[PDB]
Amino acid sequence: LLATVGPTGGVKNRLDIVDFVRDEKFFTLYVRALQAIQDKDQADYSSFFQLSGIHGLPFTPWAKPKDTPTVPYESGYCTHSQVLFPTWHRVYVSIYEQVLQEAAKGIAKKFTVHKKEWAQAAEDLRQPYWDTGFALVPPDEIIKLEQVKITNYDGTKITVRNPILRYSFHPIDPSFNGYPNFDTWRTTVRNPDADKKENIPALIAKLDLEADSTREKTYNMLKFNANWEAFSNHGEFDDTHANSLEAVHDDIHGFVGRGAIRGHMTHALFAAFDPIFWLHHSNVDRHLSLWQALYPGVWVTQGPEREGSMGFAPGTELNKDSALEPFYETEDKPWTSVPLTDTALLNYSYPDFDKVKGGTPDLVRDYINDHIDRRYGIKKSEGGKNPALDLLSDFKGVTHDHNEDLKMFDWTIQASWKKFELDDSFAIIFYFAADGSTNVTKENYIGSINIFRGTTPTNCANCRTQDNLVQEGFVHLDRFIARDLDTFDPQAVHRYLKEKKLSYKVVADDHSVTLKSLRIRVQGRPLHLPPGVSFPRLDKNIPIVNFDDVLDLVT
Ligand SMILES: [Cu+2]
Ligand SMILES: [Cu+2]
Repeated sequence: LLATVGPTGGVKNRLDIVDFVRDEKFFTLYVRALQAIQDKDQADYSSFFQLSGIHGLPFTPWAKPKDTPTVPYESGYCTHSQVLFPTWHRVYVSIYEQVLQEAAKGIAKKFTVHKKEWAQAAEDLRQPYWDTGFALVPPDEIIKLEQVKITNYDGTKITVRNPILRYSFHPIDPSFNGYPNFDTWRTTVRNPDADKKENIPALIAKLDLEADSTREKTYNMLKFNANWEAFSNHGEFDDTHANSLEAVHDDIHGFVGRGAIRGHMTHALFAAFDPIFWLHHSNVDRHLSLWQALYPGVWVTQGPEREGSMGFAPGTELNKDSALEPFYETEDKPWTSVPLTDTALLNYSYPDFDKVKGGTPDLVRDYINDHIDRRYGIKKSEGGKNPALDLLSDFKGVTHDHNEDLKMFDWTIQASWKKFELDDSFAIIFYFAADGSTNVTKENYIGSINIFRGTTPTNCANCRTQDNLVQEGFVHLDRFIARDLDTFDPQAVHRYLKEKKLSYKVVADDHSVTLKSLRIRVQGRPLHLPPGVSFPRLDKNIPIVNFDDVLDLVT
């Protein structure tokens, strides 16, 4: 078979998509290589179709031996809602990067002028990442431009079709026969309408709307998850107060995929065929690495298989020694989650660690902590115009030193529900209803919880580990309180949320849908900052406050 060894060459960085498109050589090589692996036949193991067929459809083994190897559970190889999510989606990007750099290495020999620079550029070609937490609105070259300007083989700037917008099937795999819409669709569709038409213009607007919420979710996900169960999966874990890596991962899949109807990107069986997928999960891997800098010594714990993949049947106990199928290091040994702590083993890194390249684990944590405080944190007011926002900035951002200890309430919208109740991907919208419920207002929009579903299991060999998984999500309210109120007291924020008529709506496709396992509430956690620390701690004096009568359902 094909061993997942990663890209060749030295240890090179995965560049930001903002900077990757400005480098002519890297962008040209990326377009050429991507079109190269796209035009190959869908039966070849090194094609875009086979690599995308690992995350979902088809339900066939990838790179398997001629000799017999039965499949334990027929589903996609993707491992979602378990402890193996980040590591599996870590090596999964490495194989795609490996073959993509192989094709680009073949294309580099097809040039004529500067044959030494264009080949070395192919040796350093790493999959760029889309920093959704900072700039949710991406550049035009990856979602909006039908044609892109690159450099031809002779050295002239030419205009070619962009292979990043979409992917044409050739042909549509018969396994998609019984799946609606996906069988009739020629190419992948982002943000579809009721007439099966791709609506990219509305998608841009949406991202521009969800920029702030995505920023806060990314920040709190990176800084306030100290254990593996609270960081890697959907599962409702005790004493949680921030989104997990997988939830923030779901937000992008739901932004690009779910429009008036369900698209490719919002279905776990067809998500990998969208070329933007690899730009998202690259940044996800970056999020993992950043988290590794903040919490060293915290890695994969043991957990059960909740929904079931092709690697493990529902009920299998998974740990750091589990086999990350179908990714192998040698022809007789599959990858495990243990060696995946060092990205340098796979010949790639990220520019966030450029300033501390070769430092102690103590210093890397401080630099990355400060870097997250400045990149995704909350800035303070100009000239002290809003003191409440300065107090909010001390807890969720850059912390100015103080003589006395500071205290405030951290407010969040917690929502818990039982996945697999409905077999359609949906979303929960939160907004203020004081102005009116018939216009999408930039200021009166809180956030949303998107659901990234796909194939559901039904039963097993009358096993016993089969337990309903509970998925939870968070939406932050602190910045909206700092804009209006002058304090974070519960007695004031109750009147703030009741006067502004904080409401929510569970929507699937276009019409409204209802589920019975949902429980939404507002949580106020007393946070205090001693005069010598910048990291907030739970205030063990005043108890946690829960409001379950403020939210309103709208249909
Ligand atoms: Cu996935
Ligand atoms: Cu994904």
